Amino acid sequence: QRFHQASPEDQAEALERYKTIEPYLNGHPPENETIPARTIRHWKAKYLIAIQKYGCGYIGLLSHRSVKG
DNA sequence: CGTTGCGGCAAAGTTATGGGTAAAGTCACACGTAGTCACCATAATGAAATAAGATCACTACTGGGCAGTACCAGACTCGAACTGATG
Repeated sequence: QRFHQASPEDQAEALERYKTIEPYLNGHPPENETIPARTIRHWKAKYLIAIQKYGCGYIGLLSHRSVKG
């Protein structure tokens, strides 16, 4: 249902978060990372939280901007 | 002890949504929208006609009475005559 709540822009943002975190999930972190460490750590923590209590961790990277306003 | 990664906290950053205000657009005023067959049931006469009714004319059948005739007496009336009392 969270996936059904996502937008193509939210999908692209989740894709960007996944591409940012993916080097940190393989033991080969990049030496040139513009995104600060706190956001990377939060994304990784939510990845693990989703893969623990949901079943798949990508679903923990969904923004769902539509509720805001 | 120092370093490194991780996580909480609270501004800060980004979208979104319902308000206000000047300013670029937008569009009608230019004589004009109402207007016209098609439609089939009901009243409604006026004519067409009725189906029975009304009367004429003829044919046949069957009740049935009127002007006139006729007899057998009974009964009242009266010519004609008889006969007795009388002044």
